[PDB]
Amino acid sequence: HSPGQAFRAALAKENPLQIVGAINANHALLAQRAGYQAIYLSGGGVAAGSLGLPDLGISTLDDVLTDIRRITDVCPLPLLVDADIGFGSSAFNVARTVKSIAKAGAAALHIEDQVAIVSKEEMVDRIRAAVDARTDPNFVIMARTDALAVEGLEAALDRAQAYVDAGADMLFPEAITELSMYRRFADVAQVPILANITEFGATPLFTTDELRSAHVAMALYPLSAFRAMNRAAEKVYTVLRQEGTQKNVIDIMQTRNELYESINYYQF
Amino acid sequence: HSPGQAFRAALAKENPLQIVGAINANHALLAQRAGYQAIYLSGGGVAAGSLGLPDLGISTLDDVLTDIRRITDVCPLPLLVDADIGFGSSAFNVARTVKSIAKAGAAALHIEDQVAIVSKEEMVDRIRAAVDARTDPNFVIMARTDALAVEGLEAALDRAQAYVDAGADMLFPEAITELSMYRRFADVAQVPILANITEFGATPLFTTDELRSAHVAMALYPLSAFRAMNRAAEKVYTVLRQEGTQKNVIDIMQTRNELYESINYYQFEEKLDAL
Amino acid sequence: SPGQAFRAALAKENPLQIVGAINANHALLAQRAGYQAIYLSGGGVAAGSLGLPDLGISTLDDVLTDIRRITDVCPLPLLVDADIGFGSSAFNVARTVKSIAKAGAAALHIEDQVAIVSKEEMVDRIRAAVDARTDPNFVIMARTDALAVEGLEAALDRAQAYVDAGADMLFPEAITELSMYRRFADVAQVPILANITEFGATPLFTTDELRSAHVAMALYPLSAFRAMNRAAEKVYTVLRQEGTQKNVIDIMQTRNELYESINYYQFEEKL
Amino acid sequence: SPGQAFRAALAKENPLQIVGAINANHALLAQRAGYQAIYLSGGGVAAGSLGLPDLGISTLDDVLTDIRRITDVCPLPLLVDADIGFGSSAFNVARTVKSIAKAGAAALHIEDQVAIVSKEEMVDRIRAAVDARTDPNFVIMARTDALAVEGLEAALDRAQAYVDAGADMLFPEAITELSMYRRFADVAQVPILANITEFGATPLFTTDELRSAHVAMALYPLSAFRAMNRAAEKVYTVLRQEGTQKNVIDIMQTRNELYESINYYQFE
Ligand SMILES: [Mg+2]
Ligand SMILES: [Mg+2]
Ligand SMILES: [Mg+2]
Ligand SMILES: [Mg+2]
Repeated sequence: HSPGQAFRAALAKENPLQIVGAINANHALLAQRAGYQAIYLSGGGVAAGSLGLPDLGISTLDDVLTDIRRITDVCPLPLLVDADIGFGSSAFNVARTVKSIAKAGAAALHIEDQVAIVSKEEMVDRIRAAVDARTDPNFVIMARTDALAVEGLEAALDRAQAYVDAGADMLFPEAITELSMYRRFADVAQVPILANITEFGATPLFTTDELRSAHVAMALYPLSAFRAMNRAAEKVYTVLRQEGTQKNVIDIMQTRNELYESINYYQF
Repeated sequence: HSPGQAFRAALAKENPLQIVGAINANHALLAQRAGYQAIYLSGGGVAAGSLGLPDLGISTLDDVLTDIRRITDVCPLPLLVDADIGFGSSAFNVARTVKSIAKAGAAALHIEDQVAIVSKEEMVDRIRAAVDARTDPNFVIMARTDALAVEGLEAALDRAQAYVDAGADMLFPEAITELSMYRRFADVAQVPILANITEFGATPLFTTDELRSAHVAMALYPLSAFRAMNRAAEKVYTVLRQEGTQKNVIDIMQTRNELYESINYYQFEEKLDAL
Repeated sequence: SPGQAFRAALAKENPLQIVGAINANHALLAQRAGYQAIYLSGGGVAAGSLGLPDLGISTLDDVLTDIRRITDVCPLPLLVDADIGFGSSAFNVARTVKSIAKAGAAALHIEDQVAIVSKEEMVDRIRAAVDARTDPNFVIMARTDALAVEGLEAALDRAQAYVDAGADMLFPEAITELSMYRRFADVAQVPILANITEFGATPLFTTDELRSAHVAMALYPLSAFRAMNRAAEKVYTVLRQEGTQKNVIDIMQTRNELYESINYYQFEEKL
Repeated sequence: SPGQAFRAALAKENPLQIVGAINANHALLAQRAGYQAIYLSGGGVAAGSLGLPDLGISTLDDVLTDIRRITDVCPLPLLVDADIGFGSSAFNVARTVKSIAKAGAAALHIEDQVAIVSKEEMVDRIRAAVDARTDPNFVIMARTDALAVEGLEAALDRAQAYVDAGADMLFPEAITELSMYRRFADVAQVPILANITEFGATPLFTTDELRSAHVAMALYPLSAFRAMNRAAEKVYTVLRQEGTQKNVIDIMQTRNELYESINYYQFE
């Protein structure tokens, strides 16, 4: 079996492929039961959820690898991972990172040019080191760029093909506000484009149909479920503390039968 | 500063002391913000939450340690930990488990007498191996008994005495259904009594006022937040999968500002501004 | 496929010398010395990585850490001592087998240790490991001590049963005569591993002698480790006694040798 | 507390010999040999535990694992090589410092390497490390290679700034004269550590010599490790060339010596 294959196959059977972030192994199983073909391990989520830390580069590759093992050990859905800038700097750092992640169970990962961003060149080597470190060719190397917002469209598209020439299997344009931009990246890069549809950002809540008219090959929802899980956990804590009992929040609680079924308790 | 001292100080300041489970570091910080004085690491939660596996002894000590460090590295609230039966059928194991758990940052832990449960003489030896291994005396060793699920109250009360004698700092009487049962353990054990007020169990949803009348020292809610977290998560998944958009789910989502405040984001930025 | 590389080493070298590597650095020294397969001793993980006696105190986690460190830098197929599966439940053996393979190992062995469990008990453990296996090339070796315990009659029977159960190779403990390995090889009908550790009961059989015995693998679990400790103790002692390490400089690997062994310049080249 | 134990060891021995222990087993050997403090070499974690060069490839997690393994079984206070803090920001330094203490370390040293950062940058790393520390007895050592990179003046200027910033002790590199060590001790006014590693440009100073130079600590980072690698290689080569280890039996630690060092019989 090859998670890299499963991922590439998912984008093939679903367009745009809906990829939802799963904060932990339990939610990965839920996402599966909901019919999702692929999941995501958000870097911001590992920091905020697993570590209770802001997304300021305090988490480490190890924190990330732990969640990949937990998730991919029980959930077979191909897992797309946020590998940031490689957590290292040199070629062997990017390589060790890419191999670690793949070995942990990932199906794909994405590295970004955000140092402002790095030069086209340096990002080109970063991608080469990533592609070179890859053992399974089906493993997906995604290149995330923020050049559009930094250097402008022209420079953005230039990097696009540059990154693709280096071997990036897919592109991840960040902070896009207009579908047009997606079609352009698709027309130039000519590789599966990913639309990050996260909430409370500068991007509109595009629907799968809208994203399709723009040629988007993947629709990402990084923290969607996490944001809802926090609001509900907070409600439980709040009510329990005020009322001295959780009686009035039982109705918003997943039942046992539900928990057991989501984790195949009975089966064991 | 000791976490064990913090746990004990929490008890003296809140009676009964509400101890809520936090499935991860983020929720621990939420619990702290909600005003709680102590938190809990559920073994069933590590299994089902962190591993997505059933609570059937599949999780290892390492899975637990990882969650203990993550939680206690960012949240100062004393953490009570479910050490199951000691992770290891050997006395050596129990000792290494106790020391490792404390080192990971826990303030307390509870070890149980399950094998059906083991005999008194048996449980008494596990308790002794744990108290022996403990380096910091303030670190709490709570003794949990599941006798009430297959035995009568009297039988359960008997063990309670033997457990305390071995060195058990506190008692965790499982499956109690009558307020008076708590009172009897409190009067026989002579040490703080914890009441597991988890949902969908044989134990009624007793209120803090009810438990207080029964002389209960701690009120435990092991997976409460976790259960509501799962439902809401699923809701988002289902809708997003049916309507190809999360638009109709925005209203039940924690806002960016709320997320940032819970993890002290602005505070980190402040320190940078300072430089 | 690490399992595929392990089987190819078996076919290429007969008997195949499998030396223990206490850590990633020694795995590279072994590789540079020409070895085709290495070993991760469970007794090594306890005494070396944890400083604890080999009495069941280490956990699967301690072992997975060493497997990753070793396989993340050394490509040689690694045979791992998995004891009895770490746990007691078929779920534990399966989770252990998968974990070990995922960590990067090429093979592992499990024993009928509880006195030894019953044949049926072991057979189930083996079946559990074989079914948990994802890569059919990943090797599952069955270690047994039936000979000493229950005698040859029962031992030879367990052997066949283990093989019928799915064991790719056999690791029969307590053998002191080549004629006995020969017998075990004929019965089992799968590669036999001979444990040539020192300070034990088994003679220090040579690769030639083992070959004449139909032995497929020669294992040296702690050999390098034993020597590294005596040398280390020597440095600690002299330095403490004399207030300088001047007189032990001659038994030390130089910095150039260390750099060379880990390919220092090829990395700095990338940088 | 380990920090208390480290300072107690320093108070009772002059200079305090601190030998590196590559793993838990060697920590125990150092202990049986009479040492009162041991060290976890950063280059040792890389070359020994990871089989990689000391070029910034190891992560904080690799170091932490070794600290726990060693300190869980050996009570001798452990001085840890925290490199530059395993991160670029003060947040990384704080997380690194707390994690290392939590793992069981008694003290750590952080350096000004990047070329070296400006005096001001190092002053900030130290301040973050000092602020992150929860137990004042836990030692924060400042390591500097400014002597070789910038010269005497810059080195002494940095030293004083480092002490003013909160560094409990100083680890000045590249000193080749006992007389210069005295100068650093006099200007810095905090315990000075002298690195007596082999095959470098520095002399193999005896403890009596270091004492005359007012040196408070003598460090032997990989001494045992070096000898262990030569012996191990010897076994590997002879066994490969002769087809048996009969001829290297005489350089092997016996089963009883091993059992004795790990207290086998006691557990039994
Ligand atoms: Mg990210
Ligand atoms: Mg439990
Ligand atoms: Mg073994
Ligand atoms: Mg270093």
